Amino acid sequence: GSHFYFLSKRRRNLLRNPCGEEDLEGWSDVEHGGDGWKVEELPGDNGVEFTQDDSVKKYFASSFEWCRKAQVIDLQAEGYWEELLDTTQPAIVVKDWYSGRTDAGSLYELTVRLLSENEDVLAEFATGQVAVPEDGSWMEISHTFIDYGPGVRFVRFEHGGQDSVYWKGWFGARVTNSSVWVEP
Ligand code: NI
Repeated sequence: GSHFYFLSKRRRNLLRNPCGEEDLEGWSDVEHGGDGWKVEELPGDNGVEFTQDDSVKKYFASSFEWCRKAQVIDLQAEGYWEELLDTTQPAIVVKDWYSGRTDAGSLYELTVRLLSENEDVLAEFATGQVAVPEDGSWMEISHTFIDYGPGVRFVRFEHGGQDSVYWKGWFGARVTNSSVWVEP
C-alpha cells in the first residue's frame, strides 16, 4: 500500500510499437534518409540474434543518409499525476538497443528530452554520433533521469542511424526494443 508499491506495479513501457510489429505506426517526425527506414525480422542478414528478450522478433534498419524517428509520451495521460512528478520526481528510465551489420559500419544517435507542458526543455540526454560495434553485436544504451525538478509533463524520445559507407539499400544502424518507463 505505499507509493513505491504502486509505481512498481504500474511500471510499463510507455513507447508504442518499439520493435516494428506495427511498421512505423506510433512514430512521428519520421525522417527517411536514403532508401528510408525498413522493418526486418531477426536475425538480420549479416547480423546476430537477440539474446535478451526472445519476444523481440523485428528491428528497424536505416539506410545511407540519416533516418530518424521520435515519439512524445504524455506522462500525465498515462496516469502519473502532476503532483507526483513535481514532488517525488520518480525515476524516468530510457533504454534502447542498437546494432549494425558485419559487412559495413554504421552510426547511431539518441536524444531524449523532458519537456514542460509548454515544451520547455527541462532536461536532456544526448549521445551524439556513436560508432556501432563492427561485430554485429547488440548494444544497450540506458539513461535514468532523476532530480529534474518540477514541471515535467512530456518525454520526447528520438533516435536515428545511418551507414558509414554510403551504399544503396539498408546497411545503417538497426534499432529495436526501445523503452521509456517510470520507476520509483
Ligand atoms: Ni504499500
